[PDB]
Amino acid sequence: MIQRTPKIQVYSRHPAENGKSNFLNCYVSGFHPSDIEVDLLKNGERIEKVEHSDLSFSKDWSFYLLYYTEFTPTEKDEYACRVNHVTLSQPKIVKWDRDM
Amino acid sequence: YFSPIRVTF
Amino acid sequence: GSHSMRYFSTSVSRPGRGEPRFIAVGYVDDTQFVRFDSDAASQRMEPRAPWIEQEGPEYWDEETGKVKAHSQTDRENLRIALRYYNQSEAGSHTLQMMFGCDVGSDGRFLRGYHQYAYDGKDYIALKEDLRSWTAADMAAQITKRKWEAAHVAEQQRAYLEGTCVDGLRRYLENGKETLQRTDPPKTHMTHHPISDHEATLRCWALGFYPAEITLTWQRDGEDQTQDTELVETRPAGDGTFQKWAAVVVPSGEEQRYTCHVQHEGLPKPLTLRWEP
Ligand SMILES: [Mg+2]
Ligand SMILES: [Mg+2]
Repeated sequence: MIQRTPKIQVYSRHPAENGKSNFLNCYVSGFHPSDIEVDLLKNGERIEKVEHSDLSFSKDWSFYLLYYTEFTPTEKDEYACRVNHVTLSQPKIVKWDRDM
Repeated sequence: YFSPIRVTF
Repeated sequence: GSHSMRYFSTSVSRPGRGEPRFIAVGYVDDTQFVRFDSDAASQRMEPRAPWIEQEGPEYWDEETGKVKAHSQTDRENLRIALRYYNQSEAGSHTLQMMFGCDVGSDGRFLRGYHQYAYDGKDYIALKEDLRSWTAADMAAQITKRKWEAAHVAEQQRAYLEGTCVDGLRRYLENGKETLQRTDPPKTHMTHHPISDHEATLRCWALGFYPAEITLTWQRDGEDQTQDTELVETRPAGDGTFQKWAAVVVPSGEEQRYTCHVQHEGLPKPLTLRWEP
């Protein structure tokens, strides 16, 4: 059967500025089948209030989802996303970098 | 408007 | 400008864990406006853009009826596909359907689409003339012959050139204030030393709509693809999109490089250079 490994991007809605409210995003795309587990992390802890978009797909039939939560960046706080999918051997953690 | 066409394979 | 309407529907069987999940979403261009999820509480087609909310109760009744009936039809098509492919009742499978239509600036029909994929592979698709089918394998040729005999293409063409474009034209009118907009990219460039000998230039495009955009690097006015990186266009979460393109350059040669930005919201394409 055809399976596709997820692409993962973790980024903010606006260019991050310390002390200014923002949104932290994890965009997962290009995957198949549709089941996927996505967490957003703050300093290693799962963020609880996370919302996501409605399941949709691209022209090549691969799925995409956006996971998001409000946050106010600081110098010290670390953020990441953690993704699991049947194509992955173990969960994939991608760290947030405000320059990417 | 969603498609009104329902057909089986 | 021209516009598109698309619905994307996914059925996922889960033997042992209930009936298949069915979720459908509707888009005009890059803007989602409805959803239906068989696993959610409401069991209704639900609004997801402000301009669809002004549709009356009859709209939500009729759209809900169609998408609920289609979820049952694709439950049956999941069973039929199992039979055609000699698959067991044990595994989980996916049936995806896409359909919709395009209109020109004058609102007239341009194109229509109707196609299915099974377990992530093309199954059957209506061809561009809306009069015949492309079947991806021998199993789908059974369906193609069935649909030819029952003149399903003619039924599809009637919808795609009729009610489909009626809806797209209506939604463009009701959503005038937002769906006709072109938000141009807000652009800037960052610089990051990565060694004593190299630095990364990153050219950002933020806040743009629609999502279509091109970012390209040049050196001395010549296209540059090596030592570059380009992320896929991504949603910001507020209805706009983001992209960036980066190039690794010899330290001290930053001024040889330019980032070129094309987007429909731009009066002219941009040529950006590192400042400093
Ligand atoms: Mg064929
Ligand atoms: Mg509007």
